Amino acid sequence: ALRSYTEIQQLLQQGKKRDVKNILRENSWPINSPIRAQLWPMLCGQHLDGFYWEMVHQVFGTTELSEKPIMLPAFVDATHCLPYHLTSTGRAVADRIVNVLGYDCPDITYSPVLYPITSILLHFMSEEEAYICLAGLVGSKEKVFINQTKLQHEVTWKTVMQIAKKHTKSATSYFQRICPGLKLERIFMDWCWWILAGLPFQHLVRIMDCYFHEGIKVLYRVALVILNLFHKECQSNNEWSPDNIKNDIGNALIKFCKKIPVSPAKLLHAAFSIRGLSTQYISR
Ligand SMILES: O=P(O)(O)O[C@@H]1[C@H](O)[C@H](O)[C@@H](OP(=O)(O)O)[C@H](OP(=O)(O)O)[C@H]1O
Repeated sequence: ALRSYTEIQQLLQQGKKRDVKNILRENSWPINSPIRAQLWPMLCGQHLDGFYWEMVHQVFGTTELSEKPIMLPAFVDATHCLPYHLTSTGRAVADRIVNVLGYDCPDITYSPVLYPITSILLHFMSEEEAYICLAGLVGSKEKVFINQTKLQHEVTWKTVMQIAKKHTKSATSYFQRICPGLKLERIFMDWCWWILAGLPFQHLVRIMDCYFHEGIKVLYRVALVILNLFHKECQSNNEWSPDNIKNDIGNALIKFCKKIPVSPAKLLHAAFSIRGLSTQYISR
């Protein structure tokens, strides 16, 4: 039997965050489960009743959703406004949310992650609830969820690079070998896109479950796992032989993720097996 929303909400009010953290890690609620409509707005909230629509009005002058394609704020990665399974109306709603966010949060200058997440939220809750999740995450003062400046963006992928150099040293050494002269920076600049634009939606959802509770470290972990799985795969295999991937390891990783050979649960099992990732270690 799987855990339920009200169970977790109780534990949360009591303050058993490790218990909640572990439930989220091990409970693989199906893709259709109604729990996320309730589970996710709470998780995001843990870190104004009609405030959203006020913002909506001030920007667009109306509550009514446009059919005209909406112009996105410059902080979005135009190449990565990943819609996933959102309908045409779903995308238009996403466009409205990020416009509102850009309007109310002027310090967000570069956040290629913000739109893909907005789309994910919209798969399980309403437009206003998605917003309130996002504003919670972005405004988090302790935990980090969504990078908002280009400086933060680059410190982050450099951090991930540093972590990968030790925890998946074989994979990175393997990259340098098959591709001499290659600077690993070019590869890790796109680390989040392995997850957000590679892994199947099914895998993303389970990842979001833990991510909305723990933060960006969950994403760090999954990045390591993908790198290990990709190196293992490269050792004996169809298309991921050195000759086909040396040309572009970058999208070789993306292609590999789209056809990732492990279940969401087996993927998540590896990530949390990884030890030593102290929060102030990654600050060093
Ligand atoms: O014991 P290990 O093997 O070193 O593993 C980590 C360690 O226990 C830290 O206390 C903790 O980091 P922080 O509490 O400082 O974030 C992290 O929690 P986590 O699994 O929730 O990330 C653990 O994974």
